[PDB]
Parts: sequence; C-alpha cells; structure tokens
Amino acid sequence: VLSEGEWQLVLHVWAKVEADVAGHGQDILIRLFKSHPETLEKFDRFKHLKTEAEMKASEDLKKHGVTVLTALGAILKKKGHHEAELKPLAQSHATKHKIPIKYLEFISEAIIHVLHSRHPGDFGADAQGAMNKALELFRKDIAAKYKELGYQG
Ligand code: HEM
Repeated sequence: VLSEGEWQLVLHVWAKVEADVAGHGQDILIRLFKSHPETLEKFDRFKHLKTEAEMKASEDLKKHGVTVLTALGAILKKKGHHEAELKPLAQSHATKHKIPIKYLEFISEAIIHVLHSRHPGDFGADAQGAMNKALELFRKDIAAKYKELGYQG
C-alpha cells in the first residue's frame, strides 16, 4: 500500500506528464520496443517498424501512446482504488493481446526512465521510489487477475 505522501510524489510528476501526453507516449513505447524487441512482435499494428526514425514518424504509434498513458493516468489517480479500471485491461492483455506480466515490468521500466529524463526536478529518488511502488501495485493487481484466468504462468 502506498502512503499519502508517496501518492503525492507520483501524482505530482504525473501532472507534468500530462502537459505532453503524446510525446511521453512515443518516448515510452520506443524505449520499450528498442530495449525489449520481443514486445514489438506482440503488435501486428506496429511490427512493420524496423528503425527508431520510423517509429518516431508513425502517427498511429503516437496515437496509441496517448491511449496507453490516458488509461495509466486514470489508474494512478485512483490511488490504489482501481478495480474497475484493471478488470477490462487485465482481461484484454491476458486473453486477447497475450502479454506476459514480465512485459508489464518492461514497460514500467520504460515509463520510469522517460519520467526521469523529462522531469528531473520532480523525479528525484523519493519520487522514483514512489512511482516504482505505484507501478509494482499495478502489476501485482493485474497479475492476480491473470492468475484467476489461467495466464500468470
Ligand atoms: C502500462 C501498461 C499498459 C497499459 C495501461 C496499456 C493500455 C492499453 C489500452 C488502453 C489499450 C486499448 C484497449 C484494450 O485493448 O485493452 C491497449 C491495447 C493493446 N496493448 Fe496495451 N497497455 C499496457 C501495456 C502493454 C504492453 C507491455 C504490451 C506489449 C508488450 C501491450 C500490448 C497491447 C496490444 C497488442 C494492444 C492492441 C493494439 C491494437 O492492435 O490496437 N500493452 N493497451
């Protein structure tokens, strides 16, 4: 469970992200696909992209980045009381998109790195630890739903 002070750190930096949701979404998905190329292969929508320049030129990738970060921001602003938001996301990620929990660990690392590059004065070590706790809680609660449905591994 995060404390109130840890939530304030998370949401203080997230309010900065929301000034440029689309740029953050591009940076995060690009980092995920470059650092873990097995993730790109899960997207029939993006697996034609073969260079970082092609990724940065894709308007559809930039649109989906906004879809992903809008869904994460709605979860973070619930401060843990996010059951209604995780149900459909776990259901689609486990049963339709076939995304292992481990790949949610990878996108979490990408989100932390991009928040650190873009917001250093609001993403010191205290806020890095609190965001890592928030992203752990997201993964823990999704993994419980995966396990229900037979997909934890
Ligand atoms: C912070 C973690 C993530 C969030 C909030 C998120 C959010 C979303 C949302 C809101 C959608 C569209 C609605 C739906 O299908 O449920 C979606 C689609 C999808 N996501 Fe994620 N997702 C995350 C992580 C990942 C990861 C790590 C992967 C793959 C490595 C992935 C693969 C997919 C795929 C393949 C689609 C369908 C794209 C399409 O063809 O339209 N997701 N995601």
